[PDB]
Amino acid sequence: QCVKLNDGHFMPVLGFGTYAPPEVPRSKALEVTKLAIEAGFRHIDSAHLYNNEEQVGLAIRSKIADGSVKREDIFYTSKLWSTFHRPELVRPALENSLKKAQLDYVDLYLIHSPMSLKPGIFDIVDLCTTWEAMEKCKDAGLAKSIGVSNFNRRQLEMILNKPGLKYKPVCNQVECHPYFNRSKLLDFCKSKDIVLVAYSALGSQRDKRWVDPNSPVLLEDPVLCALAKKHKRTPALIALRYQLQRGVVVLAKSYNEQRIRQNVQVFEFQLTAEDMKAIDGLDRNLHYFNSDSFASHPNYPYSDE
Ligand SMILES: NC(=O)c1ccc[n+]([C@@H]2O[C@H](COP(=O)([O-])OP(=O)(O)OC[C@H]3O[C@@H](n4cnc5c(N)ncnc54)[C@H](OP(=O)(O)O)[C@@H]3O)[C@@H](O)[C@H]2O)c1
Ligand SMILES: O=C(O)[C@@H]1CCCN(S(=O)(=O)c2ccc3ccccc3c2)C1
Repeated sequence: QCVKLNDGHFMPVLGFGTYAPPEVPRSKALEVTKLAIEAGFRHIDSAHLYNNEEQVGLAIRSKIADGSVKREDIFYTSKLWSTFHRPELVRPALENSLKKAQLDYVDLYLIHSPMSLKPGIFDIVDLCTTWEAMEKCKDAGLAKSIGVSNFNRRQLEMILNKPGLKYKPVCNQVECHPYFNRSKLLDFCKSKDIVLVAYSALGSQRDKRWVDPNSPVLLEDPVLCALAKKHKRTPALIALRYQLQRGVVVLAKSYNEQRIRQNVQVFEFQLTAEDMKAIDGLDRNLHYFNSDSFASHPNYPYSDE
């Protein structure tokens, strides 16, 4: 189960999310990534931010070297950090991510966020010049596909309307779940053959640096719980399955053996139209990442409602 991107490459519709907070040792990323691939995840999501590209690359290479998968059955993503928006900085950051991971190429490179930062407080950078630079990475074969993350609709339109555009973004990876379902943005992405990829699809890690602990816990929601009991699955599985039936590619982070295996069960059952409607009724503009440290950035994405 893959979707065709708008540049003719294929992305598997379920991905493994690799971020863990700095309190978790680096070494854990190697082990869970292996477990992920072993349970059947073929889409692995990382970034320069995560400080785990070496372990995620090792895990991938190890599962190739033990014969379980070829390179080409793995879809590996990484992301350009926000200090590296000036265009001359883009290929070197990708080359850097490739060497940490000890791979020849990434299946996908994303701009991690539109909120540019001084290299190395906010920066002002024409993100069309960043994008041109992402295109040259694809033309060089350093990334199979290129995309954006944390763009709102108007920020997407800016790239799509660029003079001399060579490659549209293949996807926009944004926060997306039953409390913040992004359906207007999803409709716009669909009208342009851009894949929406959902992060914090299970309600996020609730890290105190960015998430108010008073916020409702997505996986305690009573409608997801009732649906879980109706289907004899789990609330995580319902949140995951909702995204696939809306045409959304979904990430799922877990560092626990049993949850990793449970999550691939999303392929084994269906929700009804009435189920999908009950879930669409939970939407309440709740973006779990909600911090003073970005909220007044000039290109804050949630300034467009
Ligand atoms: N582009 C961006 O700016 C951005 C932002 C956020 C995240 N991401 C990407 O998205 C990935 C996923 O999002 P996320 O990190 O926010 O976490 P998430 O996918 O919402 O997961 C939330 C928590 O759910 C738990 N979980 C997973 N499966 C479960 C299950 N079956 N039952 C109950 N708990 C379960 C995990 O805890 P356990 O580990 O204990 O199982 C995890 O800490 C990230 O790791 C990263 O790759 C990108
Ligand atoms: O990609 C991930 O998993 C990271 C998790 C923790 C930090 N973030 S991040 O790039 O600093 C970040 C922080 C705050 C944000 C607020 C609104 C939207 C995106 C954000 C990304 C991404």
